[PDB]
Amino acid sequence: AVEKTNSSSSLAEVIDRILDKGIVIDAWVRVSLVGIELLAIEARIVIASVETYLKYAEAVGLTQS
Amino acid sequence: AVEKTNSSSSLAEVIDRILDKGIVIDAWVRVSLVGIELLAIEARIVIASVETYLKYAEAVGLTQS
Amino acid sequence: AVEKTNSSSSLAEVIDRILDKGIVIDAWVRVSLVGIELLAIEARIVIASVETYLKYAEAVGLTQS
Amino acid sequence: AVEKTNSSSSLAEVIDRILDKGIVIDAWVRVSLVGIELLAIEARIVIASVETYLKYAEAVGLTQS
Repeated sequence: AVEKTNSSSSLAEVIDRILDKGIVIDAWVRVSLVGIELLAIEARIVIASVETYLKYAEAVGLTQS
Repeated sequence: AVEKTNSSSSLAEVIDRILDKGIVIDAWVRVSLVGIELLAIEARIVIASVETYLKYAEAVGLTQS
Repeated sequence: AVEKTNSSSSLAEVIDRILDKGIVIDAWVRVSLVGIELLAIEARIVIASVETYLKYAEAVGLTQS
Repeated sequence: AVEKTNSSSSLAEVIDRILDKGIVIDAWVRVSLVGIELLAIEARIVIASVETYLKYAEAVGLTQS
């Protein structure tokens, strides 16, 4: 272990710091007419650590609770 | 760890400071006639930390509460 | 950390100071005839911190209250 | 922090001093005939700090009061 004057390193630390903080993007569009809706699209993309997905699933009920 | 005269660094800190404070943009348009509406569009885009999305979902009821 | 004679910095601080104070623009037009209206358009665009959107939603009733 | 002989600075302070004092422009036209009106247009544009919009909304009743 030798200290470095620069914070540059390999991609392993970049991947770790990307995964630990978690990434999720939600996109949805709703179209309605005269009060009623005729279509509704909704989706999301998730890339995060495995620990938070258990918590997501138990929030939505997949995990035992 | 060596102190630097300039605050410039890699993109990891930029990504972290972007994600922690949270980003959300809401766009919607409503058109009405003689009192009644014939169409209404509404949507939003969210890019933030995973911690605040649990709070959003429990505010809207997805998370267990 | 080295003091600078000029306040110029990167775009991160500009983005932070833009987002913290909040931005919202409201545009609406109403057309009426002989007392009654035949059309009414209203919309707004919001770009602000995530903290104030919970307060907006609870003011309009989306957040639990 | 170094004192300057001139008050010139970046655009951040200009934006802050523009937003804090608040901007609102109201435009409306009313046309009437033999006592009764046949049309009336009214609109306004607002660009100000988020704090005063809560006060506007509670004045018009949107905010809880």
